[PDB]
Amino acid sequence: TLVHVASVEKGRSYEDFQKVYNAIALKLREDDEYDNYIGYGPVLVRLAWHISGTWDKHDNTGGSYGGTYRFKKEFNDPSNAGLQNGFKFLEPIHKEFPWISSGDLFSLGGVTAVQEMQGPKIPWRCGRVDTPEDTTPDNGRLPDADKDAGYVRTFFQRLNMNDREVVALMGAHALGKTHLKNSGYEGPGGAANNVFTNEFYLNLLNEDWKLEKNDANNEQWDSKSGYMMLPTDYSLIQDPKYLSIVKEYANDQDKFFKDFSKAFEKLLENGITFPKDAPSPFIFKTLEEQGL
Ligand code: HEM
Ligand SMILES: OCc1ccncc1
Repeated sequence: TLVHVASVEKGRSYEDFQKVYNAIALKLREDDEYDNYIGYGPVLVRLAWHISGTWDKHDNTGGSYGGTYRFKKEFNDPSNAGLQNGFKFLEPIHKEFPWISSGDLFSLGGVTAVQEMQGPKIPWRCGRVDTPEDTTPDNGRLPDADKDAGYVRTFFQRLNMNDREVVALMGAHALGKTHLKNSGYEGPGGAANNVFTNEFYLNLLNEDWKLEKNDANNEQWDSKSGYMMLPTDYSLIQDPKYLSIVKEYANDQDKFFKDFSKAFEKLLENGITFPKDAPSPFIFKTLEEQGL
């Protein structure tokens, strides 16, 4: 039973990681034309989730710790199609700060993106350590989109996530868009797709959804407003337990933000043992808070 102990990059402290945050945030501000003016925020969130979502609680394989997305087996996972854009965005940041581990950089990209998109503060811990190519998880550990609530619940239990955590994490589907060439799905989840809000839940409950087969022959739920939901998204209003939580978050964005922050930190930390004397989690200032 593999143990991965967090080990702080030698000699580095909060201020050093705040500089990496700031470089990511400045580049997010600059590269505003990407994906028809969405910017890189959403793809960075998806990247941080996909490098973490390979985790298996039963044997501690996968997860964010080892930075294994840098190896071709994982980079070329069909489930990761499109994430190469996020990797390429982070390359100049890694060149400026070569001392940071790959797992720390990929996870920090997601935290930075959420915060810079006016989302909640997400506490973040350093100390992921790059592991060798033979520790890369096989493809097939990330979730299918064509499934129902039972599939979603079973899937997320492999990551030690419960119903509230699942529903909170899925709120990230307000961000960005699906792209037919990446995943065989097409369209945004709502209007505000580069500002972090509770729109996903509001749209699930309030839109007029029609089940359609898209140009890749996959089923998705499409609204009159030009929004879409995957079958796994729509399952959150089919399952009674999930539906109750969707209503809670549609009614209270502050609660969503609190629950998302916890769930996303947990996701990004799964598999990692933090020594009892490790630094406390860092809460990075936004560029705005620093006057930058
Ligand atoms: C059942 C679980 C999930 C399924 C089946 C799923 C599936 C998908 C699919 C098919 C796409 C479109 C990819 C593309 O065409 O570019 C997507 C996008 C996205 N996913 Fe999820 N997802 C899941 C959970 C999550 C979680 C837990 C998060 C983060 C907390 C997340 C964040 C995102 C973001 C931000 C996008 C937009 C990316 C972009 O605009 O480039 N997803 N997801
Ligand atoms: O990226 C927007 C989106 C919308 C619905 N499901 C997944 C992703």
